[PDB]
Amino acid sequence: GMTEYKLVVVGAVGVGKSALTIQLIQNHFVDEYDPTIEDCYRKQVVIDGETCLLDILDTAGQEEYSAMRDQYMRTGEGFLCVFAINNTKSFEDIHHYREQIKRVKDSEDVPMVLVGNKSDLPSRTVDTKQAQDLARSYGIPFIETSAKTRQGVDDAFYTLVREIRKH
Ligand SMILES: Nc1nc2c(ncn2[C@@H]2O[C@H](COP(=O)(O)OP(=O)(O)O)[C@@H](O)[C@H]2O)c(=O)[nH]1
Ligand SMILES: C[C@]1(c2nc(-c3ccc(N)cc3)no2)CCCc2sc(N)c(C#N)c21
Ligand SMILES: *SCc1nc2ccccc2[nH]1
Ligand SMILES: [Mg+2]
Repeated sequence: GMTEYKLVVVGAVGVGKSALTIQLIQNHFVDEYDPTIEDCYRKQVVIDGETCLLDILDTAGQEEYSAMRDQYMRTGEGFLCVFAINNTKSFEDIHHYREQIKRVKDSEDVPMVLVGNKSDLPSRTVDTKQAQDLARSYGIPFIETSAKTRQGVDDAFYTLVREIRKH
C-alpha cells in the first residue's frame, strides 16, 4: 500500500510558499500567484527507493484560530516553515508558526523543516548562522532555497518526508 505524506507549507505572506510548491510540482517559477488562494497539490515520488505520494497544502489567507482550522492543520504530518532571507520579520514570525504547530499537534517533536527562501537575492537581512542556530534549538533541519532557481527545493520537501518517516 503506497504511503501518503501530508505536508503543510506555512510562513508569512510573500515568503514564497506558493512559488516553492509550484516549483516542486510543475518545475517552473510562477512570478504572480494570488496571495490569498490556498490549494492542495499531489505528486508521486520515489524517496530512498520507496514510492510515495506527497499531499501538499500551500497555506494562504488570514490568521484564524477556529476549532475547524486547528483540526485541519492537525491533519498535517510534517510542516515546511518558510521565511524569506531578505525579510527579518518573516524569520522572527517562525517562533509563532512553530508554537501553533506544537499546540495543535500537542507534541514537542513534530516533523518540521526550517526553510530560508529567496537565497537567489543579494539583499539578505537574515544571517545563515542565525537561521542554523534557531533550527538547532528546535532540533530540526535548515534548508536554504530559491523557488526562482530551484536551489534546495526537492531537498526541502524530501528532507521533510525523511523527518516524517523517522518519526
Ligand atoms: N527572487 C525570488 N523571488 C521569489 C522567490 N520565491 C518567491 N518569490 C516571489 O515572491 C513573491 C511572493 O511569492 P509567493 O509564492 O506568492 O509567496 P507566498 O505568499 O508565501 O505564497 C512573488 O513575487 C514571487 O515571485 C525566490 O526564491 N526568489
Ligand atoms: C497555519 C497556521 C498559522 N497560520 C498563522 C498565521 C499568522 C499570521 C498571518 N497573517 C497568517 C497566518 N499562524 O499559524 C500554522 C500551522 C498551525 C496552525 S493551527 C491554526 N489555526 C493556524 C492558523 N491560522 C495555523
Ligand atoms: S485540500 C487536500 C489536503 N488537505 C490537507 C491538509 C494537510 C496537508 C495536506 C492536505 N491536502
Ligand atoms: Mg501563496
